[PDB]
Amino acid sequence: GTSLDLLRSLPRVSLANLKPSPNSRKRERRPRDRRRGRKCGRGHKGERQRGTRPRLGFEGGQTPFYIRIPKYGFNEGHSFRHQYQPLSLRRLQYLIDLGRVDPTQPIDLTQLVNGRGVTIQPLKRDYGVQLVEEGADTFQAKINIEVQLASELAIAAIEKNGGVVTTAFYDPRSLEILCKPIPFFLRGQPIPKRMLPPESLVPYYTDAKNRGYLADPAKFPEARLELAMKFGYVLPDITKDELFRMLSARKDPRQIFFGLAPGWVVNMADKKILKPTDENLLKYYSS
Amino acid sequence: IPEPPKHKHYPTPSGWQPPRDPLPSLPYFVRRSRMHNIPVYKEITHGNRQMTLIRKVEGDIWALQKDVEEFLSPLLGKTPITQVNEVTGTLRIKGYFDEQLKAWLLEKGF
Amino acid sequence: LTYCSTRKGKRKTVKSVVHRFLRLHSGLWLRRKAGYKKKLWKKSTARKKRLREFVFCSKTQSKLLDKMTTSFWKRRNWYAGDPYQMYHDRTNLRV
Amino acid sequence: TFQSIYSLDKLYPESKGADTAWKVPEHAKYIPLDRLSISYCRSVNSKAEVRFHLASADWIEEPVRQKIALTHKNKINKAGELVLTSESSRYQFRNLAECLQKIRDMIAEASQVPKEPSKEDARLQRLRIEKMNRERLRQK
Amino acid sequence: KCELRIPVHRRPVQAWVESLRGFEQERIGLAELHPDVFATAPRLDIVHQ
RNA sequence: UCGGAGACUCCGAAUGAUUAUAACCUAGACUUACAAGUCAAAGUAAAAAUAUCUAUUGACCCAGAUA
RNA sequence: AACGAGCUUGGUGAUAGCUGGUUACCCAAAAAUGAAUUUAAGUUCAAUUUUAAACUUGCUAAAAAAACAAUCAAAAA
Ligand SMILES: [Mg+2]
Ligand SMILES: [Mg+2]
Ligand SMILES: [Mg+2]
Ligand SMILES: [Mg+2]
Ligand SMILES: [Mg+2]
Ligand SMILES: [Mg+2]
Ligand SMILES: [Mg+2]
Ligand SMILES: [Mg+2]
Repeated sequence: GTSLDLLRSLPRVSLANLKPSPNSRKRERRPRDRRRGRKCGRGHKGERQRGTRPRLGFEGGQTPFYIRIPKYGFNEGHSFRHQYQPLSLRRLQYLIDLGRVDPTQPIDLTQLVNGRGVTIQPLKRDYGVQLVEEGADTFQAKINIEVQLASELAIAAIEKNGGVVTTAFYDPRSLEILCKPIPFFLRGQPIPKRMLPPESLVPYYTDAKNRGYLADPAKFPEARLELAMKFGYVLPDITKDELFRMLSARKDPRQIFFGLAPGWVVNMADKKILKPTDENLLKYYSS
Repeated sequence: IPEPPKHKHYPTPSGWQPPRDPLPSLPYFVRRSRMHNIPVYKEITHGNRQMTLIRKVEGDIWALQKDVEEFLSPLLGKTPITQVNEVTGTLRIKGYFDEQLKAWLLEKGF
Repeated sequence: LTYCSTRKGKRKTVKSVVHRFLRLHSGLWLRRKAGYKKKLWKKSTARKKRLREFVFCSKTQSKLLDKMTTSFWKRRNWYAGDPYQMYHDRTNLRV
Repeated sequence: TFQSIYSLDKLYPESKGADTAWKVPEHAKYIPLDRLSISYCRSVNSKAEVRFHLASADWIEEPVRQKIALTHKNKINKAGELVLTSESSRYQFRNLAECLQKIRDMIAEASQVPKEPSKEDARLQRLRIEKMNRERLRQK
Repeated sequence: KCELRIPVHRRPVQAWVESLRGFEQERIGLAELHPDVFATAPRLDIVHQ
């Protein structure tokens, strides 16, 4: 270009000609001149000038401000609280629009992370992704999304457009493998079973209205219809829809990945899957 | 980053619209980000200096400044204060005009 | 304050703060009123009402606590059902 | 299709059908959305409005339609179509839910007889005094 | 010619293919170099960095 | 240490009596290094609105108590 | 060869709110009042000061009228 044309005329670029970007660096002030020498910015003789003033929060000897306020349990149990990285429907639709999520295939935490739709940190107590009601109106997509937590209104958007929404619990060990599958296969260890939710979460994931994976299949129809009446839409017939098998697809409660059973081993180098023939191990894994 | 899939009807429900075809004939071209979005960002410094910056500008940046100055002057009632970073190829505008500029750039087809 | 710890070489959080104050992601700090559990039999009803409340911190106090706590205590926490969900952001503030 | 001990088939043997969950209930109970006309207007947030003609509201029982009209005649438009709107959220779904529910309440309150009105509030008490004062005033 | 897809608006740069085999074999072919590699904006701070 | 009076000289206090018993919640303010201490509409709730003067202080930690 | 408790090495670069010192030029702006503190040879906060940024009224003056030469302050300039 025109700017590129100027470079042609100018002398050859070399190691001598190198220059830092304007104002990128600062002058480092040293103590050798009158303004910055002598007392060297430390004032007169005293404790702060000897370099030995007290610690932070020390207010001269009176009871400090931070120690004189009652202890309260704002942050108690913080390290064991459950975190769900929320997902809104604007982000979901936006991701589907740009081809970073495949709506035709079933959706799960692995395919959200693969398309960089969501960022998950298992080490920071993340237990999955919670769907959020923001963006329901703009949502006009039919997709089978699995998310650990769901909401009433978020369910309506998925169902109204003719989609399947399910909620499943992944324990801390299961979640790490789900977000990051490949390395687990590199470790060489067999795939583990997925533990059931602890007592606190048992009511939620067994509840029909929450679309829990362990919930009774028979009660789903009624729960969907009641929600359909509430939000003023007519239930679509998924069975008639051509992709009924895909939408209806649901992984086993003890499965981390749809198509892989617990106890198998994946050999990427040889492009093979190894399954144990031992009866004892099969008993344990089948459980 | 997958190339966005072709859609029958634009804009998509989210709001995304691909670059217009044929390309604009203006001297300056504003390229899209690797995520296929218009490179217009709200920025802030010191906690109260609100600015909006166009980043992937190409060609004669000066023409873009003149066009933006005319576009934003009637709304504010004054010529906006702007900086042109020729080396970085960016245009900086005081205040937040992300929504207005995004649509304005969309019409031109950049 | 431990500015550089021997084993790791990092700054150390003061746990006297973690057990008294709550930080909202915007930068505000919450605290209780000293004495809200003390000698309630001689305090007036209006006096007791004030004590039960949660109070904010000043710019100086907020600046101090930010020096005595590490970045881990300044992150975003996505707790489901959090009763402080709405208070982590500032809205309609021009300043 | 790997099936664990906790597979939904074993847990709920009766409902082993693959399409049992994904089938649509028979129903036949209910607000006919097709009969109603729903228009969403953004007043920078949504506002829902439902306008269904009472005369053409065959789904509503005819005797109750008479009672609902007069009781809430103010909400009835000049054309005779009940007009009800709500604006309390940014999501048209939740705003629409309010519109539909008010119809159900109106039908339920009309169908049911509130035998006990019990006492009145200060506002009604003042109105009653005003009416009584007027009646005595019109001696002629 | 470029194996990858050049942006439509950009025009590929070109170079004179040469052969070291002969003293006078200065030019034997033509090449098309991807603009986003061989025509990026001139910035000497990155070279400095 | 606190407060009353005088313009430093005097008086009191770590409050008692009277109390047919005095809720919750919440705009705006006083005072003030911080901490503490003051007044209060609206809304709501008991009942058929303010306890009565004179004035009255003690943080955090940590131990006690109860359903 | 200076014992109110030997000397040598090590801990040890003991610690010192105390005394002393702290190395080129140039331009510019620039103050010992209130509170608490085993506090008054110290430190922390307020107030002041300063570098940057945001946007809009600020200083002197300020009639009448209040509360009584001040506390307050409206058009103006
Ligand atoms: Mg240095
Ligand atoms: Mg002391
Ligand atoms: Mg995260
Ligand atoms: Mg205070
Ligand atoms: Mg009131
Ligand atoms: Mg002074
Ligand atoms: Mg002392
Ligand atoms: Mg001292």
